[PDB]
Amino acid sequence: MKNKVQLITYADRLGDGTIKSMTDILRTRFDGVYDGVHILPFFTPFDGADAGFDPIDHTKVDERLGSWDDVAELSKTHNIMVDAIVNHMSWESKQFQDVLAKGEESEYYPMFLTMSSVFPNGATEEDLAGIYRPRPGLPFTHYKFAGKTRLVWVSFTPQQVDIDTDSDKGWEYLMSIFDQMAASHVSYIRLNAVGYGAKEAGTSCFMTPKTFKLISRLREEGVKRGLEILIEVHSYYKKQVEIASKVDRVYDFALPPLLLHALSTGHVEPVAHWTDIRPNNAVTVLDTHDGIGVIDIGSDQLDRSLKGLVPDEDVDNLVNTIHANTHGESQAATGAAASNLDLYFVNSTYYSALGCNDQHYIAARAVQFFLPGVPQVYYVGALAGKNDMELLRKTNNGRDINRHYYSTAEIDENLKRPVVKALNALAKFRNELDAFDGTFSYTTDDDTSISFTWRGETSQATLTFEPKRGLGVDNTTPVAMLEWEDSAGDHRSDDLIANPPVVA
Ligand SMILES: OC[C@H]1O[C@H](Oc2cc(O)cc(/C=C/c3ccc(O)cc3)c2)[C@H](O)[C@@H](O)[C@@H]1O
Repeated sequence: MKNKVQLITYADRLGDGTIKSMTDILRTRFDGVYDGVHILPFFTPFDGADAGFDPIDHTKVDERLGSWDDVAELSKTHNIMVDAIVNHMSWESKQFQDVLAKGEESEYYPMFLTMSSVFPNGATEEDLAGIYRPRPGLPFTHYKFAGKTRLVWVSFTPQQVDIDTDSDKGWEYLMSIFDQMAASHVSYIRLNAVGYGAKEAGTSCFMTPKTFKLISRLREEGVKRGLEILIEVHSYYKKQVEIASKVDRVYDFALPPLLLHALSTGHVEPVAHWTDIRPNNAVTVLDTHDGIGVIDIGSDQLDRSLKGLVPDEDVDNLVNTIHANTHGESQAATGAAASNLDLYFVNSTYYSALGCNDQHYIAARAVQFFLPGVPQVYYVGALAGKNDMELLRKTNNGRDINRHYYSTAEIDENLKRPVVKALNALAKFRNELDAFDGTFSYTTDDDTSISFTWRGETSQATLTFEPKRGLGVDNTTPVAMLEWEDSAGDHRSDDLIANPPVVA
């Protein structure tokens, strides 16, 4: 993966509402800022219950958004990342409807997992209770195979039936997806829900040896087609390290909340610890298309004795801090859970989670860019967007607080703001200075300061982070200082908003 900043966006929520418009925005307004882009699911349909992640036909671009030729066109100027939903598919797919019609006579019967698929001999209460769950309840629902009531395996909504990733038909399906991506010049694949894609009795059916075997298989097929695979998993952080040593790339989901903690308390010891131990084959983010993950720093939710990177009280305090900084906006969008340790994500734009403090936000982005890994910027964050309460009240979908629809006009108006221009200049600095292609190091004081240094063949840079200097949501004191050396000698910026860095 190129070591350049990428954009995460919906095709229809950035510009006029099409892949062509999104491409035009990227090329005309973010040249040199975002040299790659992760296009969120744009298949048929993109506007269902789960904003494109519940496709009926994963292989056809929604004709309202564009075509695969548009993806091919975009690939000529940007590296493209796309999702591959490998664990399940719509119960409204033609295949599953065929299984409902013909049952075991269906050509696609072996393609879908049932309880009997995994437990041909019966299952114990321990067998079923031990399955790792993103949603409450057992992963089964009732469907009728031509007349016969069957329990279909469903890791998520009952409308998303899980496929047998080990069957010939299922694998054929996955490889059809891979063949289209490969045919439209996509570079990177984000394997959605891949950790659940392998089922085996007596195990958690989540990131087991079988799951890793599946991932490696998909990897070989990808490289055979020129597609690199990215793994997405929200889990207890130690499991994240473990998984990261076994795959090409994972997300760094701990950093966003770690930076919220640092900027709200001034403590940097957790950030230094995570820096020391984190997996470096990472994609770094602050905001995503989902809510802010708190489980990723995370007392283990199956065994609360394995403590996270901060005490549980600091986790509760983090959630409450987002609530306070947003003056209750996130409370309206987050479902209450009777205890903040039970929470999975907190629905708020990152900029809003910081109380819209420009200095804090630009500092967070700087840290993100200085840690090993490819940085991604979510489009809302690319425009320093606030919580969209109108859309939330319209749809009652919590996550929509962080999924504002930006018209071209709105984009151009927000591009005049100093913090946005500071982020653009910062991403240019991160994309153009070759120091970041060299070697990484860092120093720490005890709890006040931490300095990340990259040294390269023709440049060097050190970012010093000291949140202790600028406490307060209304604070305007810079909390990040930057020194770097390029063609023009040594340079220093003590305010990344007022004095964004420019490489010679
Ligand atoms: O399609 C369903 C969703 O898939 C992805 O989200 C995931 C993908 C995944 O592999 C695991 C999870 C985990 C949920 C979860 C985890 C731990 C827990 O304790 C409770 C719940 C979420 C997309 O990004 C999201 O937009 C989409 O809606």
